[PDB]
Amino acid sequence: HRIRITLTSRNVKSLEKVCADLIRGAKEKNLKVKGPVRMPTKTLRITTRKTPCGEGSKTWDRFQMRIHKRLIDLHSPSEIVKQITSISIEPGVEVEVTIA
Amino acid sequence: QPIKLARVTKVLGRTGSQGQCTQVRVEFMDDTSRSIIRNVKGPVREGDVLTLLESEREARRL
Amino acid sequence: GPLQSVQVFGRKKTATAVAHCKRGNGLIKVNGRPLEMIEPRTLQYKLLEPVLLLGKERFAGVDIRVRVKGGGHVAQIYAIRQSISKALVAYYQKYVDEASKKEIKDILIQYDRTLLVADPRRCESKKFGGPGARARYQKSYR
Amino acid sequence: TPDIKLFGKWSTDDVQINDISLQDYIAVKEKYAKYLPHSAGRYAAKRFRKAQCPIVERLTNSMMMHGRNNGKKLMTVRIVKHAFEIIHLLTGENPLQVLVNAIINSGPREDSTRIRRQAVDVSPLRRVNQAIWLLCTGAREAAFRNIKTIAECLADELINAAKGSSNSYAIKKKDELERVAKSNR
Amino acid sequence: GVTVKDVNQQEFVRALAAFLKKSGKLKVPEWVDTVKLAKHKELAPYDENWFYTRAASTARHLYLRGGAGVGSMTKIYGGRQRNGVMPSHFSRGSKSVARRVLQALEGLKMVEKDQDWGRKLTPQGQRDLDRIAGQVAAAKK
Amino acid sequence: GRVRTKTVKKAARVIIEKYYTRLGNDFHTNKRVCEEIAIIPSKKLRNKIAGYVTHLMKRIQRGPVRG
Amino acid sequence: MAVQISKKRKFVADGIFKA
Amino acid sequence: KGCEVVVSGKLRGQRAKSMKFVDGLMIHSGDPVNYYVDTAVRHVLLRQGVLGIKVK
Amino acid sequence: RDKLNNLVLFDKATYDKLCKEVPNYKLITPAVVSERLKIRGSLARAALQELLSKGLIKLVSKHRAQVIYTRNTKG
RNA sequence: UUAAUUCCGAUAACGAACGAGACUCUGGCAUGCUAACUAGUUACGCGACCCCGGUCGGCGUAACUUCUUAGAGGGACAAGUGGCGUUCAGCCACCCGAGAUUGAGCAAUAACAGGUCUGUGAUGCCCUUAGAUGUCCGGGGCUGCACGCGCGCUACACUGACUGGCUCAGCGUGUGCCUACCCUACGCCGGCAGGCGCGGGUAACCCGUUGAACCCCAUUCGUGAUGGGGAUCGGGGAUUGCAAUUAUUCCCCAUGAACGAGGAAUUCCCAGUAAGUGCGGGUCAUAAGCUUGCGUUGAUUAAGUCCCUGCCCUUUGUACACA
Repeated sequence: HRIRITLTSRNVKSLEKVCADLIRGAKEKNLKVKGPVRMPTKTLRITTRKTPCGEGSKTWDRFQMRIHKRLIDLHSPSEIVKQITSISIEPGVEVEVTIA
Repeated sequence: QPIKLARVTKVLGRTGSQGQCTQVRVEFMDDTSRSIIRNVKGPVREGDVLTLLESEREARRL
Repeated sequence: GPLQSVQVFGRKKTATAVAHCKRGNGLIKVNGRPLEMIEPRTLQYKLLEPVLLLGKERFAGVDIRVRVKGGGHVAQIYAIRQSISKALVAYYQKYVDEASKKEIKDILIQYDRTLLVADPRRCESKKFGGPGARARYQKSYR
Repeated sequence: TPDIKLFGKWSTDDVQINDISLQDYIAVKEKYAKYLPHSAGRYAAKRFRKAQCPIVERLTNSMMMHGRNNGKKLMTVRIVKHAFEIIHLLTGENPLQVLVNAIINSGPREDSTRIRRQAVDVSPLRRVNQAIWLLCTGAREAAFRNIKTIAECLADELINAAKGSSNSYAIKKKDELERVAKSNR
Repeated sequence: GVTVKDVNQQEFVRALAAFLKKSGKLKVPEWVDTVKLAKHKELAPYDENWFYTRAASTARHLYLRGGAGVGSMTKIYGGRQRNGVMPSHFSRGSKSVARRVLQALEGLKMVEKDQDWGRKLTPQGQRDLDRIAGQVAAAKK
Repeated sequence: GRVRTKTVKKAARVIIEKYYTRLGNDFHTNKRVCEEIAIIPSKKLRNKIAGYVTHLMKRIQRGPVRG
Repeated sequence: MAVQISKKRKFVADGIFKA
Repeated sequence: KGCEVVVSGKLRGQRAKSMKFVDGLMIHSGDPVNYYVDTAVRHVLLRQGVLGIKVK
Repeated sequence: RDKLNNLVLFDKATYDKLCKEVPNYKLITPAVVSERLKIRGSLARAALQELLSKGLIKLVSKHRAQVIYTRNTKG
């Protein structure tokens, strides 16, 4: 019963907590599990000038966006995960639940 | 006319239109007791040797 | 008896070089071929310096198969030279006395401290308003 | 062999630097003897670290000059090996005595400066730095638009500069850089 | 014995070219003396019998890194393009003449076409790279 | 140019004044004696303060400290 | 949706819905 | 803790202007500005023209 | 101003001077032989193959862009 | 005294605050911690070849986390010694060390008749509104060329240009709402540019171990304006597109100009820096001589001054205040 809670997020320190919760509450029912397997972070990037024309010296703004991923791997029934997931998440992160 | 060396004992300061020269108080290694201030190009440290062409000259202190 | 598997690195610019010391015959080699035939062929003495200083006595009971990747051509000859120096110091610390470990360390740091500690240097980035890190495009008036 | 490292294929024993005014910054024998001139260095650090670097290495750095040349250190070790193959055959000396004799005769004892004007003395570190630049360039402007090779040209800047003959680009620059300093004092 | 990796690889491609001329079943093209090696050249190859040197180089590259198609063999011998008054850029080798080298060695059972992409070396053809590795090392010492 | 702002020396004499007993000469120990009691929101600012302390703790051993 | 988009493309058309 | 309030446009003239009402503490640089301070702007269309209201 | 009308091939005046004078010199090269004896760059590499196959000269170690030959040993 | 109105100290002022620091992102050190079939390598069987060993990016799943990714914590503070100095406020030299100043963002009070109504369903006033300056459709133009300036790209060669052979990167990018438009392995038909099929990728999963360039090894050129240089210009052929003429880009032949290192004047730059070299996004049906990014090779010189251009504090002098 391989199940994969793949967490994608923009937040470094709300993610941390939502992946913790899933592992705090797996070992009380106690159903054996893999550990937090990360992925390589992406910085998208856009650059632009600052002005509404072409006047002045040419200065440059540089807008980033670090986009941060986790994943954790369960051996458990999917009805057991209906309970688990819906219990307590937060706005910073959205959760996927790969079933097999 | 004589050609000789001279060893450094203490630097003074930094002179010349552009801060280009230095001014170093020397101490002789031919005779063990004589000295004369002279302007020097290049970058001098303290504890090194020079090689002159004429030995009499003496540059005016600032 | 047991085994003695030691696996030590040493970067240069943008590139590790993880060695693989173990008990066996004297044979050092780098991705299948020995150290005396890896191109280019200018710096012949760089790969061959670690063995001549310390002598061939240290490599009469140690087999090695070195790997590379990253950096460039002249930033991988320094990489594998900085690896086999630090791996041989690690292999003779715990397993035997330390009086052989420190007396190998006296030979390498006096000659070239780059053998046991890496250059922390790296590529300074480009800013706008010019080509590179510090140059600025040609200016003018009038 | 913890005693004698062969400089590529060249010895280090019994080298004669008769002048004590240049017998610290010129580093090569005994403690500062190696196989390659090529260097990761870090002499571009303090003020004076530069003096702690090998002198045959300095020159290699020096060679790689003018756009196309700039940065190709491998390729100008090339030049300097093949430059030490011709000094050994043409006269007979160990190269590392011929190159040491050419730096002391090439850089100036006095260098005119701008205070209105008056001449001034040199530092030691001046004379190394000047000489070497002044016997790279000399080769350069012989081997350009000409069938002679760089090895050979560079090998026609080090046999008649130690000699001090004043036909060379090294020793006639030493004639002019000091005569301007005798003019205005 | 001796292997291809330990033997000096500059002389190794000159050695197997003498063994290719020895056999006489390479299937050479019918436009060899009027073909340019890539688009990114000006003139043709200097060697008047150049198909017998480069038929070796396709074989001793597939020992190291197998499973290679034709495409990657246009990127294997990579090059520039000194582009007149405008700057230099990367230009891929050649589909047809690199595809002619694979089919030169396909009738003569050496490079079989397997799965996981591309060609490789067949077991009984990989042998004749390690045997001549002994003949090249018996006149260098 | 290692000179420390009034944010440092304000919070150093105000940490020597009360707890002269607990504190001392070691940099690596009062690094903990400055952190157990106080509120300090940066590790760099934590180290600047806890070592002028050691700079100021060796001056009580010679003469009377002003502030 | 049916055609299945990119996560980059997905986290950004989020931002423009909000604004 | 404090505040700053600028009003800019053509108040009482055929030329323009900008007022700048203030009191309390205010910071302008470094990290902290975002979470510690509060910025907003709204333009406004009177009969003559347009005014701009930098409330911070 | 002036030009190097250099010999592509050997004259009999410039062939009798290669077998006799060139082995006596201390450094035989692709650029010093082309100056003294008045010959091209493509000719001074085509002739030194015949001196070494016979056994009249002593080659040091050839580079892609320089070869050096010397005067031959006593034995 | 400081890089600093930065701190010591004095004091008809007292207690404050802005800017500067502090701070956020980044680069460099952890064989210690948390952990991995979207990442490794050892360990261990099976197959292939060479004469017990060696070599497999050929095939698998008995133990680990050094490599790889990225979380948590640590770590450097003028701390430890020696001289200098109100012995304070500091600083220069040496040991220990991964570092004893790594680079960016953010940024005050006073102003400018600086630029932008051609970024706006931000805007006053004025103009014009059916023979419209609204709007759409068809054709040209913005490139039109004696001359003058400004950023750039390619060389003038032998430390080279031509033809073969060997061995190494890093930032990212990728199938879209009107929107039609992706990145491409394998396999054939062709000198080339391409074409004719077949996959795999919403991506640490497929392109990809991103077989990148200068650099390297060996051939052939010979001091010639030459195999240096490659403008101009004739004839064929492919590809994007509703349309290529005023040649969109690309390919094959042929032609084969100046230029032999550029007078007065002049710009940028101190270490992984300058300089060379190549590779990605932007723009884009078609698409880099320009802009924003990354790695590779890797330098000579200096640790100074106020002479020449300018900025900050004080004393000084004015008939200037549109200075």
